[PDB]
Amino acid sequence: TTALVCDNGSGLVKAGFAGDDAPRAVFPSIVGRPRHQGVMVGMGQKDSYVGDEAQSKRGILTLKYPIEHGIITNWDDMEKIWHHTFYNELRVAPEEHPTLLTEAPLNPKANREKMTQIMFETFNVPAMYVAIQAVLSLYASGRTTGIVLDSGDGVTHNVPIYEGYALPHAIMRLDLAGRDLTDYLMKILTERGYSFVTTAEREIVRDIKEKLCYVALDFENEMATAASSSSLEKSYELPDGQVITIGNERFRCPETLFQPSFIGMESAGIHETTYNSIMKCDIDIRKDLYANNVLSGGTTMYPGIADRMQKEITALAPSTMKIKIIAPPERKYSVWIGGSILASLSTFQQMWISKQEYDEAGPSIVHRKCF
Amino acid sequence: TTALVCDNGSGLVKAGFAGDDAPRAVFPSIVGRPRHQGVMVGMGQKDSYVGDEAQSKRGILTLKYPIEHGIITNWDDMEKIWHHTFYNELRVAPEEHPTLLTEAPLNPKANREKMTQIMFETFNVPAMYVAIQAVLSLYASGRTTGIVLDSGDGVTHNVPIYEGYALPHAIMRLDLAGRDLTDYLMKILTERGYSFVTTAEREIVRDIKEKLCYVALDFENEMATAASSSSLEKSYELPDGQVITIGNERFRCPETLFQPSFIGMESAGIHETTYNSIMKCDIDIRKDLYANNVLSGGTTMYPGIADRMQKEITALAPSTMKIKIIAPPERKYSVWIGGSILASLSTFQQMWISKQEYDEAGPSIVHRKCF
Amino acid sequence: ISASRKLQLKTLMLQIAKQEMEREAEERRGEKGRVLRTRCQPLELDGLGFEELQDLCRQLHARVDKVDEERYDVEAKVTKNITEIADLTQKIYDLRGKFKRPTLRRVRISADAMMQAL
Amino acid sequence: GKRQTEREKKKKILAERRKALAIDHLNEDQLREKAKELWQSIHNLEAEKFDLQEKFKQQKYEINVLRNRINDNQ
Amino acid sequence: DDIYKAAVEQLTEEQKNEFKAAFDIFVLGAEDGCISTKELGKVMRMLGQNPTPEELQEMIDEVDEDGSGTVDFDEFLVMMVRCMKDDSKGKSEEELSDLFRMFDKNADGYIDLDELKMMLQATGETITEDDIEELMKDGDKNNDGRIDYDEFLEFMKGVE
Ligand SMILES: Nc1ncnc2c1ncn2[C@@H]1O[C@H](COP(=O)(O)OP(=O)(O)O)[C@@H](O)[C@H]1O
Ligand SMILES: Nc1ncnc2c1ncn2[C@@H]1O[C@H](COP(=O)(O)OP(=O)(O)O)[C@@H](O)[C@H]1O
Ligand SMILES: [Mg+2]
Ligand SMILES: [Mg+2]
Repeated sequence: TTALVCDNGSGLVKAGFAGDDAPRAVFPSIVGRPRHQGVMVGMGQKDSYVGDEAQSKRGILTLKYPIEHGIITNWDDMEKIWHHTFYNELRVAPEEHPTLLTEAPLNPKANREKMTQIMFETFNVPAMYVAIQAVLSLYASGRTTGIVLDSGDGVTHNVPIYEGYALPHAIMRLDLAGRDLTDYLMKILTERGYSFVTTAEREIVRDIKEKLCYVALDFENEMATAASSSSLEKSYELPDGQVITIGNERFRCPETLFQPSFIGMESAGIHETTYNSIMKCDIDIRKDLYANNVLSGGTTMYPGIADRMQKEITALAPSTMKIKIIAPPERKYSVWIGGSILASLSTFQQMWISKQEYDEAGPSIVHRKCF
Repeated sequence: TTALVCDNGSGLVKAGFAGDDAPRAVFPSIVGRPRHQGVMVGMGQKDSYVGDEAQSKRGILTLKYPIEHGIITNWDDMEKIWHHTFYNELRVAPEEHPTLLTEAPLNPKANREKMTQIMFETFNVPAMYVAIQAVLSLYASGRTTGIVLDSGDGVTHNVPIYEGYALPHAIMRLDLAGRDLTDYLMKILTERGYSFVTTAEREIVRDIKEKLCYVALDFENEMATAASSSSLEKSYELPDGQVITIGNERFRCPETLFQPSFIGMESAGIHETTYNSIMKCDIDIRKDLYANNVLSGGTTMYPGIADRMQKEITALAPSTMKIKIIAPPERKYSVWIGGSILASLSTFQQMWISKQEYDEAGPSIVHRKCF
Repeated sequence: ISASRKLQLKTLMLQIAKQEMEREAEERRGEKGRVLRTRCQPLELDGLGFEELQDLCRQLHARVDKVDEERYDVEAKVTKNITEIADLTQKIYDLRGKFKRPTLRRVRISADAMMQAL
Repeated sequence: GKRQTEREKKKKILAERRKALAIDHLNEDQLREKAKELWQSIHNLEAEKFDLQEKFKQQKYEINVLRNRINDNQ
Repeated sequence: DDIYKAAVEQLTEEQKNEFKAAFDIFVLGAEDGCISTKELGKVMRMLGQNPTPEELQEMIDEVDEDGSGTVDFDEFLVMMVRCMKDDSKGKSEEELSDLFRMFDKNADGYIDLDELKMMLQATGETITEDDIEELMKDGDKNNDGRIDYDEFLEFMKGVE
């Protein structure tokens, strides 16, 4: 039979059968209970709208993501999300399909063990396998080397790989991602008068960020230009009218990636954690990693980031090496495409964690040889 | 049929069919298992890369030479190296070809006996013969007398020969060679800030030594000059950029040959062990040995050694004798060229150790008349 | 340099190549047919005691077994060449699959067409 | 690669292929028929083995072109 | 080559529906008499999905190469093959390997230039600017004159 390549993510759940080009169903991972009282009788009001249904009734819900930073903080809601994904968005019972979840690097063990225990006890799948979210993104590019920066919505991690041999001592995981950029944008919008507070209006700020923000090639020059002319002010129409005008908030929101001091984080930007991740590698594979830097994940879709990052790394790196940044147009679904490719391989067909194996060793089987 | 003139050496395996000018395949003798974990599936990752393949993937391997000082310390790896040499670099099955290995003087017997046992049992050659590495280097020069200093990469030995009669009581074998010079260079580079530690970076230090180091004609004058001017500082580009500048480390690394007290060895330099080897000979053949001093081996390729050695010996020797140092441009492959010449001789064709002879007397046949 | 001329030239030469491939195949067919014909060693089957018959067929059996043994050894040798070919194929597919490894997949099914149902 | 084992497999096949024939368990003409059967079977075996040598030659082609490519990559 | 087999396999289910529907939608007649003998472009327009242009160009040129200028039932099948993916898709790479093996039946370690010389001589195609240029360019893909296996390997591939 065919395998189910699910990809929990944090912000958008992407799923679909193995062997295709794009995920079959992509929908936000939010579960929102209603918060008001409700007076109409017999309206058929449910107790929790999940997935894309709660992005249409969000006016009277309190949306809450079940995955904070890679890790899962609310297991009941995550179980509900998985149940919805299997039964309503794909309509395939899990009793007859292997599953291939994905997990960020350096995550707590208990999260992974609980994930496999749920998949084997509640949904009762035949066999499931958990894979690191960066190796798949490297599969999708058709490479076999390279250092991949997978800046998702929950957590940004940077896994270097050479000739198929991952370097476990050079993984640099940073917890700044799309959600913190949304919060920072929502916080700097208040400097013009627009106040978004409700958890429903966070979605509106996210839409503003997606449609308007861009990464500046040079930050100081853009700050000077936006403060003199008015060629940058782009307007946007809220879900009820009252258009708003975003000035130099456009390139200040995604600039937080390269200067995490804006949101008070100490660490260095995504332009310098990649160079540090390279320098921890051996001295003889640094040229190949320099030449095959891969971008993935949703948050790396800002217009103009593949040039800013290349300029920064070229500034840091030695002058002789060639710096090349691979930015495929299908960046958002790169991890899932790689997952489909991996699940479609014949050599991989014996790596699944078969159910009888789980029955013999318990949920701690995932840390064992079947990784 | 044709004979296979293999030459194990220590650092570079040189092989080729008898009767040519240069070895057919020359490649480092290193076997390196991978050391990291490896995450890509189906990449076709082998368990041990040998020969010149492991000098390209050395970034994720742990290279380890199977021959320490002439002697062989790891028989499985040496067998692997031989198998590679026969099947992939020459592509001739050994079942149909005699072999002519080479061995340093004064080596342990068990090494030679195990070598012949392997060649007769595993590879199953028709007949093999083991020859001393210095007599061949004397063949290649077209002489019949002379004292040859064969400073390889493992061990430096100095065999005097007159009129074809070797003098077994005058062989002076010293264990300082190219590898110790590489280690000493790697140890003195730390005085400028460059630290090479990994077994892969030993190859980079070896390349630095080959391309930059030279032997000073007079040591104190060079030490004084390099400490005042800056006309010696030559720069070199690492495999990733960050050029380095070598100062008076240039002629201090190969100076260890003439003053083995630098690396803590007690013995006298290669300039004085040759004179001692001559003085042990009879009083009537010392003039001929003085006039026909032969250099061979890789490590004698330093620019300016054929003058320093001549100056030193002229200082030691009596003033009347003429001191001449034969330094052919084909020094590195001198032993193998001599091996080809010896294997191509008709008079030598009945000295091979035929397999039936080995079956009758066991591996101890090599010490017998068939030397 | 015209694209049309290049297309004509490659088409004609590729068809010439295909025809020569078929010619090579049929020439090999004739080679093998003649080879089997000349392999046959006819025997004087008549006028022999039936014990001689059994003995002769046993000699045929021995030669047959030895022939199949030679074929076995050469099959093993070509099998080892096959393994080496697999290794070299792995080498080239490594060097190029670093960029084109997942090219094996199933695409273009339902997302591209079924779009307005939702 | 451990020729005792491979030769052992060969001997197992041959002794297996040692389809030894009995005395009063075959007819004289039937014995002729079996002889021709072996004749033709081995003829087909020879054709297959000749094609095998051809494909082995093609394998050597690929070996040389592949290693030459490898050298060009250096 | 694969052209006639692709025409034969056009007798199928998806392409049958495609051809029938295309005729019913935008092959009807009742025009002003302009003679849409070149309705090939009209069908390309009305397809709603244009395939790779090589199908279109080979159909435009090779069909009615005698100047028939007319599309028959069989030519309807040809156009519909041009619509769907009835292509041979680069033929068999096994055929490419076998061809290159026949080329190096001399075993030059690669298809020698004189292989191409004799093959063009057999094909008899006039030595144009494209001729010799293609051969040298493929052999000197390194631009160093050394013909290697992958050079002609990629040169011959992608074609049917
Ligand atoms: N076109 C876009 N431009 C800018 N940001 C985007 C765009 N699309 C998505 N994002 C950001 O990326 C996030 C989605 O990232 P995604 O890759 O789905 O995370 P995950 O790894 O959990 O799947 C969204 O929250 C959004 O903030
Ligand atoms: N051009 C060169 N200049 C200086 N040193 C060299 C040069 N070539 C080789 N060497 C040294 O000689 C060694 C090779 O010696 P070689 O003669 O191959 O040893 P063996 O006797 O084992 O074959 C290398 O390790 C290197 O350190
Ligand atoms: Mg992700
Ligand atoms: Mg030597």
